[PDB]
Parts: sequence; C-alpha cells; structure tokens
Amino acid sequence: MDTTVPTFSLAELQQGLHQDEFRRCLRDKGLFYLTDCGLTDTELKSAKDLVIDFFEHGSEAEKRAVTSPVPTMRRGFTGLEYSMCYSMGTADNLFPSGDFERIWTQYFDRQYTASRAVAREVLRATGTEPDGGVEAFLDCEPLLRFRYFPQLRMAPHYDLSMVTLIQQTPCANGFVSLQAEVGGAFTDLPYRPDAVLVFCGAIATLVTGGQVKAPRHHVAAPRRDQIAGSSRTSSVFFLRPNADFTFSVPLARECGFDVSLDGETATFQDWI
Repeated sequence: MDTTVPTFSLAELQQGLHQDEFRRCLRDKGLFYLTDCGLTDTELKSAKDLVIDFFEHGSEAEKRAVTSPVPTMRRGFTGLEYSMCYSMGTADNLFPSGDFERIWTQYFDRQYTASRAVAREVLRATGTEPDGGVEAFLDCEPLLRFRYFPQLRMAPHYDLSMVTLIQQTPCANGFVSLQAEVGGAFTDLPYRPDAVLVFCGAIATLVTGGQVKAPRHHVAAPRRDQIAGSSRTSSVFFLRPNADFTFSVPLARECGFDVSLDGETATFQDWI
C-alpha cells in the first residue's frame, strides 16, 4: 500500500539529514527522485536540442559516419534512417561536430559526477565499503543512453547497475511512459522539474549485502488515442561497475537475480 516515490535533496543527504527515511527507502523501494545534484533542466534541453538538430538536419553521409556499425557497440546513433538513440561511454565515442562533442562530453561528465555522488550516499547510508575502497568502485564504466521519440509490451526488469539516473522531458499530452513496481503496484514516474529519478540496480543490492532493493520497471508505449502529443525524450545514465567487480553468487540467487553461472564468486564481466 506504500506506493509513493519520495524526493530527497542530495545536498541535504550529504549534510546527514533524513538518514532514517533514506535508509528505509533504499531497503524497501530502491528508487527516489533527487534534487540539488548538479544537474539542470536547461543543460538537459541543450543536449537534447543539439541531438534533435542533428536528427532533423544532418545529411545522410554525416549520419552514417556517427552511426553504430553494429548496435552491440553501444556508441553513436541508432534509428537515424519509434525512437532514435544516442549512446556514450567513457571512451570511443562518436560525435558529429566539435560543439556537439563539447556539449555532450560535459553533459556526460555531470551525469557521471551526480551518479557517483548518489552512489556514494547509498554506500554511506548502509555502512558499505566495497573491496578496494569506495572511490575505486565508483570510478567505473558507465553508459549513457539518450532516446528521442519524434511525433509488444515488455515485462518489467531491474537494472544491472549500481544506480541508474533518468532525466526526461514530458509529453505535451500528459502521457507518462515510465513506471516502476513500488509496494506491490505499478507507479507512474513523470518528469519532475529540477529532479532526476534514481533507480538502484542489482549491483547496489550485491555490494551492500542485500540492504538495497533493485526495483523492476518498464516503459509503456502510448495507445492509439494518446499518440498525438507523445513526443518525448529520456536520458538514462547507468553507473556500471568495473568489469572485475566481484560478488557472491549465492547472495545473488538469494536476492532473486537470475544468475546462470556456477562457483563461489563471479565478476560483473562474467555476468553481463
């Protein structure tokens, strides 16, 4: 019956406020909105604008040169020809211009910085020090995925991340595509001004010894009668651990994560 998603200010958590509520949210829900974490709506709009500019005005040759040769390589564009996707990591990125690169590099850096800070709070709140220290655990291999929807329903999934940070722009018609399972119900997760949405992922669960929930979520597509005015974007930053991050295979099964492999321990690399 507790199906609401709370909001916290990162700065306030860093000051040691709302400790008990933040800890309970992590354990029972594993998601929350976050303000005051160094992200702006304005910076999201600028990053968005320049990619949409490219979608609409880039030539065929320019588009091919920054298109992912194979989608498995999670760098560059897909769907340039439902949605176009732009993906970035920490290296080996594809950029259509110097200004695009500056804008998107800076946007990636701020998202990565905010994800590290929230993850730092998740670790602190549960008394967790990862093997090799907090800092080396958070200096990792993130992935950013931006989707733009101009103009079969999948089952809810949890993320294979420490945390995932999600910014979106709303639909003009009010449709909310993002939902999570909270307290036994599906709960809408709309655009909120000056707040980012944070999911805890399975790595948060494992690294903390099972103190953090990794909630399942999904993205609905609009029905036929909600398609006018359904244009939207989402920006999803996955804070993924280093490939050699090590966890207990037993604890993972115990937590309800599908793990196919055997042994006492495995690495994130093994799993993904």
